[PDB]
Amino acid sequence: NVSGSVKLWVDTTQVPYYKKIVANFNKKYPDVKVKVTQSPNGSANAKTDVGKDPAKAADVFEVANDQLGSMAEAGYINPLSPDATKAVKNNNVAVASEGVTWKGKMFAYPFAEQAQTIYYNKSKLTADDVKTWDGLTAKGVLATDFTNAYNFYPVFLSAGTQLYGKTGETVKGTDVNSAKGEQAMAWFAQQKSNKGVMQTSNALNQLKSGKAAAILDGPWNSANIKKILGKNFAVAPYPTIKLDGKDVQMQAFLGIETFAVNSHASGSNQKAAATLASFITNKESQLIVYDHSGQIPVDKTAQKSSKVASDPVAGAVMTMAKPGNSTLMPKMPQMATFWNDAAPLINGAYTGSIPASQYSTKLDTFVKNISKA
Repeated sequence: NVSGSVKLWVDTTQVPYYKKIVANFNKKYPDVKVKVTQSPNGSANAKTDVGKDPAKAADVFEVANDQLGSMAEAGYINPLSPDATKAVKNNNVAVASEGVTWKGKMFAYPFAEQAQTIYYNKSKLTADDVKTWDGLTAKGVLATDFTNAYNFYPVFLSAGTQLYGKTGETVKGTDVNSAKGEQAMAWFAQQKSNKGVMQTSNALNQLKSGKAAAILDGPWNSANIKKILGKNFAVAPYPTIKLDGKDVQMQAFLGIETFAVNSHASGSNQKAAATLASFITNKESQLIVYDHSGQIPVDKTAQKSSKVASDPVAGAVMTMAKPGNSTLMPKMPQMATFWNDAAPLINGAYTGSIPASQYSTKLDTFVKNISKA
């Protein structure tokens, strides 16, 4: 029987109901003593939080899929056993299992998925309005931010190019320095004169003021947007956009929320740690997490619950999560330079400081920058 003393880092709004999840856990594993604490700087800084001093970090910690490569290559996490891989794969959607996989091996236990969508004031735009970018912008104003590469780099993916290859693990596999790359660049550029697109550093403000009919955002802000828009609150997946003369799904990044085991934590509690991670991301837990936080489960049989299949937000996110509609954010370390260089590239296209004659040159430099050995 599994026993031990384990420390669990979860985020904010979540430590209370994980104790409820732990309360369910400690039924079959009563001898495993859990201390549910807040991760110091959130799950978004997990690699850093665990990194600062691995020995004193929690045994199980919340972390996003875009950090698993860094943390694995730093030696903070051991790969999952074949058996543990079999279970994760058995129970969750494919893109979640692919999400936790780095160099062919799993490094975490997934439980939720996220992806940005459209939120719109439906007294200003109809459901049919928001199916195409151009149709939408012709009727209502969409407030967004072109200095945000999290917002707009996936347009390159919509154009048919790839980020570090199809798997996202190919160092010089980014192929955006081509004619399809320039297409997306020309798309950014046309948005400037689009009288239905407002550049703003706070899109929520323009939705709050009513100067915008729609915004792009992920499910972490849905409740926040509901209170703002009230009766006129509506949500839908990204629209199609026009590239290469044809209409294609506008993509967003896909994120998988997970729990990983600290390989630098106390040895005798490592078996208990795996047990806690495995459990707190199971089918029942995911709906408890959903009940409280609204987060969208990756469990196949949990996504089918009427509670999840009534949620407009869950619907749009799960639709975005389908292949072709989103791409998992790469784990490559070179993403650090990407985040520095993607926004200047995208916004230079939009504002026009990068001219059309220099798209092919500036895309060459970008690929060169982010593909360094």
